[PDB]
Amino acid sequence: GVKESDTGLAPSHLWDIMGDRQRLGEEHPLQVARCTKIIKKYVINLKQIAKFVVGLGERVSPTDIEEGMRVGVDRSKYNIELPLPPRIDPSVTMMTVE
Amino acid sequence: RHLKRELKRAQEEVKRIQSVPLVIGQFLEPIDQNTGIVSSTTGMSYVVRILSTLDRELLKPSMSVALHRHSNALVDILPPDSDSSISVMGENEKPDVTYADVGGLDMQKQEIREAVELPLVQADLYEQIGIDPPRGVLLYGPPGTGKTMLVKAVANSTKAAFIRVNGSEFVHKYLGEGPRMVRDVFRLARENAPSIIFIDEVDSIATKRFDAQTGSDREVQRILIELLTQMDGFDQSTNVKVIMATNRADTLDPALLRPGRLDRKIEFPSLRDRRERRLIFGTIASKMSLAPEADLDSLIIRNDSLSGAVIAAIMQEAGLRAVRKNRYVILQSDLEEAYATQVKTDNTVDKFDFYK
Amino acid sequence: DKTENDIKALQSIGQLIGEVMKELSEEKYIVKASSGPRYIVGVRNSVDRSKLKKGVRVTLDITTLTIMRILPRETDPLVYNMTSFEQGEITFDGIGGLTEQIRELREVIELPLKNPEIFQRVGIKPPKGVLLYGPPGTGKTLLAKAVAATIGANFIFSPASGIVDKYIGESARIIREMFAYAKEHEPCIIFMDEVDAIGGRRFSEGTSADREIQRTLMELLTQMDGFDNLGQTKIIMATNRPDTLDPALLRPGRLDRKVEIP
Amino acid sequence: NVMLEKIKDNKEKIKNNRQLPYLVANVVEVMDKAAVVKTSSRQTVFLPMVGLVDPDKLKPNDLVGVNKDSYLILDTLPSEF
Amino acid sequence: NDKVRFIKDELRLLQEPGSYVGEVIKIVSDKKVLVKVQPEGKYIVDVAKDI
Amino acid sequence: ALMYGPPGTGKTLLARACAAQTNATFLKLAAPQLVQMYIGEGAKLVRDAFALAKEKAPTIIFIDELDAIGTKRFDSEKSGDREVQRTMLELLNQLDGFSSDDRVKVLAA
Ligand SMILES: Nc1ncnc2c1ncn2[C@@H]1O[C@H](COP(=O)(O)OP(=O)(O)OP(=O)(O)O)[C@@H](O)[C@H]1O
Ligand SMILES: Nc1ncnc2c1ncn2[C@@H]1O[C@H](COP(=O)(O)OP(=O)(O)OP(=O)(O)O)[C@@H](O)[C@H]1O
Ligand SMILES: [Mg+2]
Ligand SMILES: [Mg+2]
Repeated sequence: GVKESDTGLAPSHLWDIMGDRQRLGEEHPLQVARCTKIIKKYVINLKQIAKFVVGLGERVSPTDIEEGMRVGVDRSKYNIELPLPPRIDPSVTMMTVE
Repeated sequence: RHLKRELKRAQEEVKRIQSVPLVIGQFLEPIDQNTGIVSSTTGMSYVVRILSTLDRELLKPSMSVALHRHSNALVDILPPDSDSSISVMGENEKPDVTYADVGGLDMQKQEIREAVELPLVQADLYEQIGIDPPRGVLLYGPPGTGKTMLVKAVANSTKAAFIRVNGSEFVHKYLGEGPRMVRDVFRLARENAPSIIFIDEVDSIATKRFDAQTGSDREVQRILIELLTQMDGFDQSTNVKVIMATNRADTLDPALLRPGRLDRKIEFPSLRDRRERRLIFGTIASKMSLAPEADLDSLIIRNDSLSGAVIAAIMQEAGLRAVRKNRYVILQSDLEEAYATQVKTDNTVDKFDFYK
Repeated sequence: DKTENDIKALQSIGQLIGEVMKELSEEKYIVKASSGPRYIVGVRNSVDRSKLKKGVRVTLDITTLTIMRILPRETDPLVYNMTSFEQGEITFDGIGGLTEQIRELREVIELPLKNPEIFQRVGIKPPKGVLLYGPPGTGKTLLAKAVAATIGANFIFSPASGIVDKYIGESARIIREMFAYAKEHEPCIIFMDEVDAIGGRRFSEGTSADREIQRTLMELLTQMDGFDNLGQTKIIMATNRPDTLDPALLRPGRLDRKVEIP
Repeated sequence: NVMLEKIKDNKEKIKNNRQLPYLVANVVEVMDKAAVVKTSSRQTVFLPMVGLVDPDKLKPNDLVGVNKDSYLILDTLPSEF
Repeated sequence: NDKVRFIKDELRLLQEPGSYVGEVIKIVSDKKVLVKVQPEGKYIVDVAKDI
Repeated sequence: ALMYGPPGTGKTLLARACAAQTNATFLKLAAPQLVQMYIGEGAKLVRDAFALAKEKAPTIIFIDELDAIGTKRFDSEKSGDREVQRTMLELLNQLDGFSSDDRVKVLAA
């Protein structure tokens, strides 16, 4: 075929059936946001600049949600799903980890 | 014959799509008589069908237009005078200054009357003789010589539409709105021609240097390209081009001062000779109540440099000080005191007089 | 009464605010919405077509975008924090030792408010614009503080550096409001402290940060005196040192009195 | 006995509307009973305020929640920085 | 007749899906084109079969 | 109060003792973090820091190395920066009396 190919076209057949199960599941998309204030409830800010007060996901304890932390929220009614590792600057200083 | 009646009745039905609400676009340019290009005020361009039986003569010159919200179809047209953020003043906001309040600078008065006034009243003279008409007018000079005050006078006399914009109305906060201000302002002039556009200070928009990385700069570049484009489109109208002032001359973009755009450069001096100084003192002092003992001739010799705005301040100060003494007139004691303050001009020989 | 008030409250719904950009016809006006898009909207039969003209601010149903009612003019939240300030009173003899500068400041601020008939006699146009400058710590803010609790006119208090915003030209909109607010409530005073932040020198070779400042400074010049003259609005500047102020602002006439406090 | 049943019945309908999540705003002005809020989606709505959330608490610029489905002042939010 | 067949059927054509203006940045040999709608980003999208 | 002297005499140490002993609110701030490259985002941070200090009152704001908000002595016509300048002058208006400077003490080192 050699159109929309980027692999050895042998492990991508099996990968093709695996991606159908991930497309049906909503592990993604998760819109990436960041916390601004924990309210003993959270004050989330989206990147498209519009702020929301959200609840809590059934995936995670509230112990793991911290100040300023990057968090993924639902595509629809915004709810905190998964904590993420911080820092968006890493793209010059990540290049020098030897 | 029966089909001529039904074409009328069946044409009332497409006319009933025009309804509240509508979203406003601006007809950019044609590409067919059944399709054109619009640019919504949302920031999006669209290529949409035109509605049958609409004026194809009036769409082409950039005009505001109506869209139907839920498809962006071009269901009808709006007037050319409408949807203008900034409208023609003059109803009663026209300033009170006139050529009589203005004093000296007689050379400048003559130039600008020849640059702005004579083309409107008599276009024919310029063609006959075979000179190119001075088009755009530029005013530079060091701050406070009466650049704006000479333009106030001109707003009264002309009896032609007048559109007055600060240079900061063009910087918007949302998007593409800078380009949208320029496009409106030039159309509005052409519509109620002949017309004068005045940008009080154009300096920040006409800057010489751009980083072209920060968003802020990338948005000014668009405003400045549009101004240059429509400055050449202005040609072959009754309109006299934009007249604009800046107290800075080193920072100007030289892309404005190429020929065919801004042509005539006016100068306003800071230096005042002895004759031209007495002329300014004469007009301010004729309004005010003075003793006949006081005399302007005593003043003019002392300073060898002074400008029309420093003189304005001196008269205020002599007339403010007259209130402390409680004197109807400005006595020559007040006039002298007020002269020595708001002059200075000593930084260079202040204590370094041994250079002579 | 309060828990039944929530049930009835949920039947109401917000209304997108706009302003009348220009009367097209008596049936349909053009309104610009605060969200952004310009619309052509209908009218209610209750609303007086004679109060709907260019400039007035209206509200819209979000269902139909049809004019629901007239609204008075609304003061931005920035300009409300600037009037909020000033608490308590400081005596006007509690400033002492500078009794001469207090009187030269009243020649500009107190006098033309009460008796514009005296300045009409001589024939001179009243002075506006006062520049306070002196060594740091001499009391240039104390003088302005005392006189703004005393006089009784509406008083906008503005840290010069507190009106800069990140977004493009948002700093332009603020300065226009302050003069629009003041022109409305008049007689009023606008006082700006430490005006080196935005009265900086010319530059035009520096970064983009310098180029944004140049745009608010260019505007502040044409707001004091352009075509339209201020009314009973008086403007007081305070600075640590006048040397680093742009020459177009310092200029006699634009800020008439230049009071030195020793 | 009837006053205790009124406050439990109306509270089941307040708790359904108070459901998370909900947009954030601040109050550009209280007309003073009206609140014009400027939402954090950068538009402006006028509304006759919810009489449960007092006009006393509200001073310009303070944060309030707003029900995203239909713009009502749902609650008052703690000030934060 | 060309008129009246057009007027009646015109209402169904005016419920348009809209259109956009991009510009060809570069093509690739999958028959796809990279075009930029100006306010937004860029899109890789295929040509209709006919052109 | 201001602390000035040779490096290594323990100006930072002394402030650290004060933080643990007084059981007042201790807001650590570093003067170069305050400076920000966005246009006027560094000014917004000064006002937010003193506003937070009103709630938690009484407070101590300890600023380190005030050399990042440097000195105002420039006025050139070619460049001049004038960024560090703006956020320094915002800091002076919070040290003034309009803002309560009686609930908030400042340790400068
Ligand atoms: N020839 C003159 N006759 C009478 N008055 C004058 C003359 N020149 C200047 N003035 C006085 O000086 C004032 C200042 O003038 P103006 O504000 O127009 O200066 P400008 O050139 O616009 O300065 P800027 O650089 O600030 O724009 C005028 O309002 C007027 O009262
Ligand atoms: N002339 C004065 N008489 C009495 N007290 C004074 C005088 N000048 C200054 N003070 C004292 O100084 C304090 C603050 O001075 P102030 O803030 O007015 O100085 P400043 O010139 O405004 O400083 P900056 O240059 O930083 O703006 C006042 O609260 C008062 O106690
Ligand atoms: Mg001018
Ligand atoms: Mg240290």
